[PDB]
Amino acid sequence: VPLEWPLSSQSGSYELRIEVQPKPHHRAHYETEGSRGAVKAPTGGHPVVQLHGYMENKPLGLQIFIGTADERILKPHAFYQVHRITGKTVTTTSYEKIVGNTKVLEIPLEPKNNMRATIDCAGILKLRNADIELRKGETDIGRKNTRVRLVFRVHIPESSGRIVSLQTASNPIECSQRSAHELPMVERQDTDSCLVYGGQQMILTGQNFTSESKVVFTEKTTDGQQIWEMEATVDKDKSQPNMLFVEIPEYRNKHIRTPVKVNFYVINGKRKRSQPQHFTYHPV
DNA sequence: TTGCTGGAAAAATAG
DNA sequence: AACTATTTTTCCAGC
Repeated sequence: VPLEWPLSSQSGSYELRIEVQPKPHHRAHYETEGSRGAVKAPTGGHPVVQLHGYMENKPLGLQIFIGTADERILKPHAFYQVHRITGKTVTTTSYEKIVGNTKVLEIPLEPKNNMRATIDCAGILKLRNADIELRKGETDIGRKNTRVRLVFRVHIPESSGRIVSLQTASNPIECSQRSAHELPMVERQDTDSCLVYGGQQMILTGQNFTSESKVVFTEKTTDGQQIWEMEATVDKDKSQPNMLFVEIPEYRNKHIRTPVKVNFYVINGKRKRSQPQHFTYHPV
């Protein structure tokens, strides 16, 4: 049986259920990196998959593979591979095999555990778009294609010769590291140019502007060179919520004969930095 | 050393 | 070719 085939959750007395859905969020790890864990449950544990209606007494194999996010087109995702985790914290044995270009990871579904299984041994590896897209015949695009689904399936051998094949897909999971949390970001400036002298006040409205927010003007080179840094004084004596009043600093060289492009950003901590804002100093 | 990550800087890209 | 604005990969540091 193919991985693309539209199997179903149930089939008469049989029914594959995802007792515990994974978290909506899970950062995948790259080859050039160390494992980033197994998919975790929103609670704190991990996902749980169970087969209902298996009165038989023989352990079955539960397959796991990462697939696309759209239900209508459950396909294994071309830019992600299930990753087999192992060792101490991993209460579930597991073997892996390749099927097509897909890594599939099998887990045991045991009658003694009521065909109930804990998926704490499956992590997610991220392939490089470039590498995948060079594969002849593939047309899926990687860029911005970071949602995926954990796809579970099992093959039920009926003593009557034929096998019932079931499958269940988890809720989508976001695999791209969400970078910000408590970051401050400018959305509206007030002034974007000024004379080398500065002294002019610039109003800045954005998000997450704390009582200890700072504004730093910087100048680079076309080769990304930090040739100028300079903190701007921010009227903290008073201010509206998410609105910072900045005093444009004087440009290092008041003798420039042509306008110079420069950047400024907002900082709340040694690592809490906004996106680089644009500014221009004009020769007097 | 294994994982295992959080946080990021460095490297790539789309327009 | 070079820019910016965004995304993706690689690195680094702390267990």
